[PDB]
Amino acid sequence: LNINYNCEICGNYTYRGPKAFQRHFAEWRHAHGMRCLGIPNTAHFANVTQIEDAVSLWAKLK
Amino acid sequence: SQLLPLELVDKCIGSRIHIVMKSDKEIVGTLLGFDDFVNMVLEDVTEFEIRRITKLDQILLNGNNITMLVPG
Amino acid sequence: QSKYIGTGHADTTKWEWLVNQHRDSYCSYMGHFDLLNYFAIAENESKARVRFNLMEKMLQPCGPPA
Amino acid sequence: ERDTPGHGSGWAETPRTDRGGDSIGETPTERNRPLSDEELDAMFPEGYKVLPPPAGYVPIRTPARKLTATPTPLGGMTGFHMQKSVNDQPSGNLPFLKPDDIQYFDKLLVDVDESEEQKERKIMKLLLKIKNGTPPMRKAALRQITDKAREFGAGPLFNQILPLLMSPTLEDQERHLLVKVIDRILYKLDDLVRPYVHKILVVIEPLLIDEDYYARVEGREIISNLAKAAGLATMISTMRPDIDNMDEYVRNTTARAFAVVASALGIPSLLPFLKAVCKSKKSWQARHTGIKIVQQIAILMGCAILPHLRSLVEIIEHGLVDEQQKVRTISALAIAALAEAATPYGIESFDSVLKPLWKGIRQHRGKGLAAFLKAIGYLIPLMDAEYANYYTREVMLILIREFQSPDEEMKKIVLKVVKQCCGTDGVEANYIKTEILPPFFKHFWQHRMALDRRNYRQLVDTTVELANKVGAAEIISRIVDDLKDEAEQYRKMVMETIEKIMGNLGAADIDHKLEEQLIDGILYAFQEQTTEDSVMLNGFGTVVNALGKRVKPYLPQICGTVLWRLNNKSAKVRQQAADLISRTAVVMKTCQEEKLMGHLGVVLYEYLGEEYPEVLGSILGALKAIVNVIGMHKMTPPIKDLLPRLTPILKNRHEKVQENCIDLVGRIADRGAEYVSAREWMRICFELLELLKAHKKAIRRATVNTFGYIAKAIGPHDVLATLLNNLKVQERQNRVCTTVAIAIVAETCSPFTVLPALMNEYRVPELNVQNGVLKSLSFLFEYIGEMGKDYIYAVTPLLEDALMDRDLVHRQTASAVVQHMSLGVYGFGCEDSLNHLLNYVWPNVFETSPHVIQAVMGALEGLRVAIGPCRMLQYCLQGLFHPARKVRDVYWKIYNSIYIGSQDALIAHYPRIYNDDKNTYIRYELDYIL
Amino acid sequence: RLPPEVNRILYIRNLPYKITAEEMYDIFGKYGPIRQIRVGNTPETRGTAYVVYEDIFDAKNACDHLSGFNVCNRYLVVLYYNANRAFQKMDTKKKEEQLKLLKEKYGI
Amino acid sequence: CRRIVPGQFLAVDPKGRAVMISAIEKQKLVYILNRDAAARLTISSPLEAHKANTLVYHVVGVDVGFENPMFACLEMDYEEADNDPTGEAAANTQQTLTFYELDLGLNHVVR
Amino acid sequence: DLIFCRKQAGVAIGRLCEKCDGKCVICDSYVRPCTLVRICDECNYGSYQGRCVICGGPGVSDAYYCKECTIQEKDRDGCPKIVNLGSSK
RNA sequence: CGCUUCUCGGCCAGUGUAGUAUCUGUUCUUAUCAGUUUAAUAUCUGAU
Repeated sequence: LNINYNCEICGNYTYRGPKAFQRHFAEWRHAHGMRCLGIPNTAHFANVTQIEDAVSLWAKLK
Repeated sequence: SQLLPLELVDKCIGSRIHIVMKSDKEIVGTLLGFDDFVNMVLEDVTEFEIRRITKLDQILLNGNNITMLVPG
Repeated sequence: QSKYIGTGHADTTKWEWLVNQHRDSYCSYMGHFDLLNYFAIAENESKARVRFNLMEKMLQPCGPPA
Repeated sequence: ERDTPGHGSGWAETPRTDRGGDSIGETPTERNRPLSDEELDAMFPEGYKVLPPPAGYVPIRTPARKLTATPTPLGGMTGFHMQKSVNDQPSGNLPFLKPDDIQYFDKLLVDVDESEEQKERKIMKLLLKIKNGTPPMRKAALRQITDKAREFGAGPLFNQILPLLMSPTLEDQERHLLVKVIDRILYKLDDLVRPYVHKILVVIEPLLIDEDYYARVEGREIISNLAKAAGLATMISTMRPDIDNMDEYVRNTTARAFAVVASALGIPSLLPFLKAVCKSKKSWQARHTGIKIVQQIAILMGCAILPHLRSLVEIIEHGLVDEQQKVRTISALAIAALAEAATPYGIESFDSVLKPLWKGIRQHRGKGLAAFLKAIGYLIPLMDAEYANYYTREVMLILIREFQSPDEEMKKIVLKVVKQCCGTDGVEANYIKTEILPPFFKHFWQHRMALDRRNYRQLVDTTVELANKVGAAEIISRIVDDLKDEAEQYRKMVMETIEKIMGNLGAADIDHKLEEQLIDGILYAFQEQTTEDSVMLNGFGTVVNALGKRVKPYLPQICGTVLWRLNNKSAKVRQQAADLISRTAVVMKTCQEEKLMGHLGVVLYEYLGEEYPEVLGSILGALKAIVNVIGMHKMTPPIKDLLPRLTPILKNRHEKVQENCIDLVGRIADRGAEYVSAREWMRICFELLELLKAHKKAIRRATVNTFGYIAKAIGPHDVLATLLNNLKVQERQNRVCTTVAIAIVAETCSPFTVLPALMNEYRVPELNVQNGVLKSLSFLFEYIGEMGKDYIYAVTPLLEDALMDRDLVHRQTASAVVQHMSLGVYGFGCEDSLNHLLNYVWPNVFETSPHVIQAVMGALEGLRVAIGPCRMLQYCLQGLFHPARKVRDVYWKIYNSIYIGSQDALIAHYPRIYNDDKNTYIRYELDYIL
Repeated sequence: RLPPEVNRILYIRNLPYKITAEEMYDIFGKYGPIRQIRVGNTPETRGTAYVVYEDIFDAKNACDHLSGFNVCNRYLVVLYYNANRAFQKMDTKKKEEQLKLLKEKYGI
Repeated sequence: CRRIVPGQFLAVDPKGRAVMISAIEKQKLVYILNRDAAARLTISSPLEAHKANTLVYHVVGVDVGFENPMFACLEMDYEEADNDPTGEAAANTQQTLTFYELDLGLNHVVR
Repeated sequence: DLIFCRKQAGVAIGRLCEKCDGKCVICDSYVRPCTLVRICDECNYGSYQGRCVICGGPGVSDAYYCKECTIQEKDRDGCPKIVNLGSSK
């Protein structure tokens, strides 16, 4: 923990730990960004960072 | 612990053996079998005076005149 | 399981589960000859116009997602 | 960094150009290559000072060489003098440190805490507990690392393995294990491994191209696991530069890599890449590779290549015409492999390939030539025997002229070809008989060949197929005379060949005189056997069982040898002759040579006192097969004599005995079984009981089935009462087989008898025997099926008790009982109870304990078919949406299992559901009322 | 006539933490010219050192006689150093200048 | 009656060579036929057309005398129709006629 | 490391070796053979002609399914030709 | 080998792969708020 990190899809947000990121992924706001973005929730998109790549991934989904 | 001689003959069965008469004669062939009197069955036996004959088949060798048995 | 449709998981939305069972209702109705004929009798159409209608309602039922 | 990487390559070869040219003009005029302090800060890790002792010190150093010759020749010698110590150096480990390994584990020569990363490295020496130590250490440590996957992260790990998976002195066992760690952590890390991927393959790829069969298959396994694990574009962007890498080795292997990654991610993903490569115009070396890739794809993906076949080929054609040779060579070679996965398919996809090929065939000298054959040959099966007809007729020539080469690559090829060319339906018999054979048997059948492995096989095959056509006596006639050629492997070869042939074609063709030459042969071989090998033995057996009553005049000579051999020659060869009887039993029978059956019966009977296991085994075997021909009541050692004579053997410890014995005892206690007074049996019982210590399955297998046979002979109560006592100390499921007795027994008289004994015996306070009785019911219902419609009631309350806790195991095993019952009863109408039980089952749903869970899944699946869904689904509604995760996890897993089967049924059983604003969840249909 | 694994480097251990480059350079100095040396100066690597010569066969003569050799009250672990491994802390870059240089003077 | 398992629609060639079979959704398989050595009917091994999330209205044998055979899968995708929160893709999708093509020599089946 | 291929179910009869010989494949069991095994020649081909559907030896017999797996209808899923972690072939 | 004596008897610490269960020892019920997280807690992450 207390190590510099950033999530791109969430407000270019900063995270201080790598364990923290998994928790952020199973999260209210993270899923709100996905689902409201048009990228549906749960477990295929877990490894997301940037908004762009998961868009082509979701085109691969549907 | 003692090694019995008949046991020594028993294990040389199916091997090559030299049989040395009390005379100047000798036979080498495969030891097929023996009895308590040490009569002896040889197979394809060379007969020597110390080469007389090449035997083909089975020889009963009378234990009577046998002096020495030699495995190999 | 996944490539077998109708699979759920614990993230399953209300909407999806129900649309599933709609569709399956349908491939049954196309299936079971009688049941079909039942519908036909009630609301007067062809057998066909029935099946056709159904195969329209397939993707829709309940209307758009949320 | 990638662009950087390749930059470093073009570097490397630019360098080799500079040097090689420097000795090109220097020759017109390695590891020892001198070094730079940047290069010197490149090797040793972090954390070391360079020194100076002195410019006078380092001056003597500078003086060293010049004074290494100089003071190499000068004065010295060394003199010892005759005349509170300390400092015990700390070395070794729980699994201990070999001397060499110090270099790795050195930091376990320090003893400290309070250093943080370095506490993770210094904690990752858990490895050493992987690499060396005790098996249990290896185990536990191994998991401890697995769950520590996510945590330490790859980087530290592979930093700390790859040295070891590179260890100049690493052990094979150590290799394989450290692979195990690489897989296992690679079940976890996914996105993670990216920066490491090449930094993995470099170790692994050598392993993939592996002499050991199990080595390879591991390798492939993990290269998939990586490649799929990482991303495609990862794999590619990684692995270009190894294509043009100077060393042919790294290319070669690099291919087989791409083969694997392609099996992972599918061809069509990867095609445009390949197809790019084979059109690379910089240099060929690539293309040599890219083509190779096509091949190893071929080999691996095999029968499944089929769909993109056309595309693949559409790559590879542009090779065949190339200016460089190899590229031709390898290319064609691939076409071959393709077709060999193509089999009789996709012919015209290869189509545009041929017309060069045929022409190419003409003009060649050399390895390439025969390669093109390797292809064409694998083609022909794919053509139309009119078109194939023509083209065939052209080849069989060049084939002819080419038998004779010294090349072995060749002889393999031309060989396999003939299999196909003259391996055809649309080719004419005589023609082979004339042109080919006499060469064939001439140049090929020679002692060069058979000593080698492959050639041995490939040969046998080929000759066989020439039989399948030109007939039998033709071949066999020519190779009979060689059973009496001395050297073994050769003989072995002719022998097996024949064996097959009279396998396929049948004996019926063979003449007479030739036949005398057979049996005279097949003895003469059989009489001299270096080892005992299945080959000559089987080969014989087939010989006889084919000849049938043509064989009969020959027995006395056989059984004569059979005995003579049988005796002496000291015991090693004995078991062989024994088997020989085993297989020829049937022939000694139907022809009705009974004096023979007197002979065998009784004289075998004597050996059963033989002390060597490996004889006595084969001995019994012979007895068994002797029984299967002559019935009981005609047995010349009439059973009364025999069966006890066996009885004491059962101690024998050694394997082959226990096998053939229990087998025998079984046959006889099944069939005759009256011959022997009861008392004897019950001795047999109390002797069987500990055959259940068998490490092996098959023993216990037939063991049980016997236990049944006698249980029939006597009657049940005792034999279960006796089984009730047995298997007390069986370890971890070893006793179960006893339970299996309780089962089979419980059939073989009306189980309807036995229960009360059993049920009552669940009273006993001793826990593990309790659960034992539960399984007893399990296998019990599995074996009874329909009949359960009765005793169900009996068990149900008991299932209630056991199913209620004492401990898991109760619930596990019991639940299994519910399963097999629930299937067996199906649809006779006893549901009600089963509903009742469903309750006491149900709560068990939740647990992590893998056996308990996959048990329960067993239960509810079966119960579904018994109760029907609708009831089930009425346990599974509430669960779906329950707020918590835990529950939803499961109730979903259940509802799936309900769902896949009987999806067709459900429709009825979704309840009504009220429609909201944006949607309609009410299915209006069903309420249409006429 | 040599095993391939051994290399111009030797790992060298069982050292005191007082001990002198003077001692070191001298002793090791026998077999041949020193490419150079390193000494672990760090919390862990205090106690060990690396040694590298202008030739391997130098070092061969070394691990030969110096095997288990004594200093003070201690027998020095004398080993042929492994390689590859963790170095890539550096990078291979810095061809360009040099290989242009051979490109230049000799013209070759 | 399933949603995904064939037997619903059934089609077969003029020349009888091969026969295609299909569920309503997702699965279309094909069995090839040739009379045996003695001209008694031997059945091939199956094949697969799989295409995800595709509704098959109706299928019909096609006519090509002695060719690689064709079939007509009347289809529609609903996948557009799900991922359209609005309800536009509800309309403005058209059912897609596709001819699949058996191919013997290659022995797979290609859109 | 060891799991099904589940490629499509062809007409090719299954093939089992000495070892595997009794076993109803998925229920692991000897009980009540009734019905018969089919796998894809993709799974079953060539060197796999009469190969074990488990261990990689020559098939001496033909796996029969249990009845248990029958009424639970599993025999009709993808071809049970077990693929190990390494390439099958 | 035969005879005699005595004693006894029979008949009318293996191994391998995967996985769970259960004791004991050691640390915490202890200041606020902000995020991650959970069915809710808990737990984890920052500063006074």
